[PDB]
Amino acid sequence: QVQLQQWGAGLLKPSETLSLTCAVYGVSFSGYHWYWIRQPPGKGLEWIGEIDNKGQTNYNPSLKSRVTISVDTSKNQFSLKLSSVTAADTAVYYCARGGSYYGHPYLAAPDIWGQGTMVTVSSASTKGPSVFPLAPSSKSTSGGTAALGCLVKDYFPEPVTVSWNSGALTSGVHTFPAVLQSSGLYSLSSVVTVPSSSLGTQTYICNVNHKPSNTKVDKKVEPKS
Amino acid sequence: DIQMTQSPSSLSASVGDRVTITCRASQSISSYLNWYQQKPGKAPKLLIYAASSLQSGVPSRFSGSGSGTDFTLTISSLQPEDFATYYCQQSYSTPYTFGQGTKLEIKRTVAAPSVFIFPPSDEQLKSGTASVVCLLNNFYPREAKVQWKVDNALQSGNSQESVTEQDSKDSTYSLSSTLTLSKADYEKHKVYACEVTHQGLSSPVTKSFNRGEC
Amino acid sequence: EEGKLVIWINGDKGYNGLAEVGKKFEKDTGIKVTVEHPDKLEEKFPQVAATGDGPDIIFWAHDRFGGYAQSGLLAEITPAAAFQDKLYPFTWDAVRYNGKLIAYPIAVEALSLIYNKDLLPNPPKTWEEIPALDKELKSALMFNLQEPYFTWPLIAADGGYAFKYAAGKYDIKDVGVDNAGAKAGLTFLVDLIKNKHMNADTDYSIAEHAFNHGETAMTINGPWAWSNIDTSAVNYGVTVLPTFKGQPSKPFVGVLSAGINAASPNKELAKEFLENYLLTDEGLEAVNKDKPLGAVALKSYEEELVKDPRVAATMENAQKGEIMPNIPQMSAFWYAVRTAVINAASGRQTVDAALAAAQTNAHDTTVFQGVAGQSLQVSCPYDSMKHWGRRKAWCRQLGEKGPCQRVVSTHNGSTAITDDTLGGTLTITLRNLQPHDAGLYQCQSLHGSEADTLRKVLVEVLAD
Ligand SMILES: OC[C@H]1O[C@H](O[C@H]2[C@H](O)[C@@H](O)[C@H](O)O[C@@H]2CO)[C@H](O)[C@@H](O)[C@@H]1O
Repeated sequence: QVQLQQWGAGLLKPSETLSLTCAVYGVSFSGYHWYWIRQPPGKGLEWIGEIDNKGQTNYNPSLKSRVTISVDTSKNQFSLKLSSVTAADTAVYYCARGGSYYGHPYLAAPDIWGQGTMVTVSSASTKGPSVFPLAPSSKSTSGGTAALGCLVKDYFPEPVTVSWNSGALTSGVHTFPAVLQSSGLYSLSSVVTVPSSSLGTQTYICNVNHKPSNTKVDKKVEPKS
Repeated sequence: DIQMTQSPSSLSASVGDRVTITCRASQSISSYLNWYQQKPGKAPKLLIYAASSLQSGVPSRFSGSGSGTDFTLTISSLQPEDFATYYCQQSYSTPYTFGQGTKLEIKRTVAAPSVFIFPPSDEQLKSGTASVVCLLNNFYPREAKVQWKVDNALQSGNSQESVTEQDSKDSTYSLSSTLTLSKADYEKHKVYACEVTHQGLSSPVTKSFNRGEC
Repeated sequence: EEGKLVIWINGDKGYNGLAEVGKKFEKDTGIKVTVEHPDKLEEKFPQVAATGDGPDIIFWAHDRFGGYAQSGLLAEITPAAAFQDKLYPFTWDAVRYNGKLIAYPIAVEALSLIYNKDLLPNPPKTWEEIPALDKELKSALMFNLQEPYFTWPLIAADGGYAFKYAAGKYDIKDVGVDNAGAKAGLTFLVDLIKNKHMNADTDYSIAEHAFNHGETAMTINGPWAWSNIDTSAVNYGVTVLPTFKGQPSKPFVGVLSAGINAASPNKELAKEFLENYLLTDEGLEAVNKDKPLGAVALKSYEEELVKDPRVAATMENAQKGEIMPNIPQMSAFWYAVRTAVINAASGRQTVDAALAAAQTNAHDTTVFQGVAGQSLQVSCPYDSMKHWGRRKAWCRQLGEKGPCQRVVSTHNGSTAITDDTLGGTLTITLRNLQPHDAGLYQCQSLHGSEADTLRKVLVEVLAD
């Protein structure tokens, strides 16, 4: 009956200020704890700060010099501000409420969570991806099963939506997590395993979608020799 | 700030197994430790609060124990939906720090990887960059080593690896290793090889191709 | 720890001079005494006191000490009658709670109007000409708007009051935060911010940096701020607060007090420190040189400090205002007014809506904080005639607009209730208080199937 929805700037440059807002529906801020928690890619959860039922704010000492948490009761929204953002601040940021209603702070463990907002801080500009084929051949086919895929190179920012044959082929599909290159652009590969007897008779097309750039590329992957 | 240490870092077990995960605090937190379950891509879900009180709606097979410094989360009969990453949280300190987390996985028979290699495309070579891709498909356990050799020369620092999560159908992992070179550096060498070491392989399996060979 | 003294004092007060007193105390007895100044200690002290790792002596104004005494956190003092004559009886009355005499009075504090002779030659005698004075200076005035202690003298100038005091007894049922004078007083403060004469985000730290740098013409602060303004070399003056609607501003009078933790095993060492080392001209002159205390309670030293015009101007504002009550209900009163003033400064709510909520929250909502593991006794007074023949109940409100879950009802686990129908006092006994038991409970009177609220009670649980 109560849910939290988040919005805010998802793409920042170094030294800028992060501003995220989390809207609360169904209950006022009085009586509960309200948290901000972030999770860097592939890392654990990190507590950013909290506010008490009385409006008292407590911050993580490692972030106290750059964090400001405020609440706007008229819109029942509460926001998180990061002053000097750095590349180490790339993370998924969650707002969450403690579920005591004027209870003790020990039991105020975050029980209701927002969906979170991915925040990427980088000096790189938005760039559409290049899609290259990973062509199957007799040297990359073993027995009756052959493997082929699509390489999505030099794109920014995440995400990127990859499908095969407009979603008709789902069995044996593996889309790998994106890797951050030294240039600051992301890259990933999407591969699929198919019977070797279908090559040359069946068409295989990977459908790559990069929503931030509004770039869509359909790359047919066929054997080259 | 109180330091929280979880053990083990990753664990594999089958459905129905009895599983225990430990969380150790750097100092006494009395009995105010909380457990969370986080599936990939989802927000964390509170399971246990105050060390032993289960949140309403969580299955009764979850149970928590401990006090002071040492705490334990126990799943009496493991179920397919219970496999995720679990986090412990203390609520005694002013900052509420979390543990490193415990990845819970499904046990499976040892599966050797099928190794495939992909030369850079013709479209990329005219762009000035060369990307060689080595694919390790459907293997178990997760531990695997990929070594690149260009004209029998060991490559280092120019390769990037990305591993998928456990498959929901066959429980295997897949790994992608991408070697990145310039077109001029790619133009200087001839033999490109990918070496794979895995406990499912009796000996390291190497896949290679000669540049321009078809 | 046995054989050691830990003292907590406010970050705005002088702890360097108190540390010098600690060196004199350590030199004569060999006991190491450590003076600390944690932030938000008025809220942090009760959380850590009962545990054991708490301070032996706490310094804060006397309004907070009544909630401490009711919770059993402070020991009764027996200052030998000869020693009491060294301090003024007015200061002893401030630290008297149910006849306990819980704390030692140290100094009397009161807000004053501080103006810079560089920016203003003659300070305005009235509040109403500050907007015109700010236009000429464009600033005229900058002071803390985040704590209601600084903005209350304007609210109280036109007859506003916290709790009615009839024949030495405070009437907790007669609260005046929304009276005719408070609505006019708070509107003036909001109009100052709306007309860009003040900023809604101004705090204490901003005013100290602005006035000491000659950026604002006036500020509102206590005696403790004089030492930092003297260092800035700005020729500042200390005078009486301006009048509002022809009536003088009524600043709340604060008495710096020193309470002894009830769990500390160093009460005798603390009492020997407070009586023989803190309350002397030698000890206070060292503290006064660090940060000014104001009007000290010691008669011998007050006779010298009162000759200082800064202390005399503090007494002029103190005489125009009234002393703060030391009743436990004062803590809920300050937070309610604090929240109401902040909303009006930002414009999120009107003055009428802000003061209407503050009056309601301050009425019959005494905050109760009891030590975990012990019993907590709450007394809900009620009209025995209006609710005659009605059964009572004790329920927990689950939401701001949610239901009240009946824990127990009069004619349960670790909760017992008794009703004194003749005297109009409902008593609920909580045995072995534990965390999670905090949760804004309500005293109710049952008639038919409906229930009326007698007194909302906010329970808090100390760590113990
Ligand atoms: O603003 C509410 C508080 O007012 C007083 O606190 C004063 C105190 O008198 C003074 O010594 C200190 O330096 O400043 C604060 C105001 O910030 C009451 O004593 C407190 O109980 C109230 O919370």
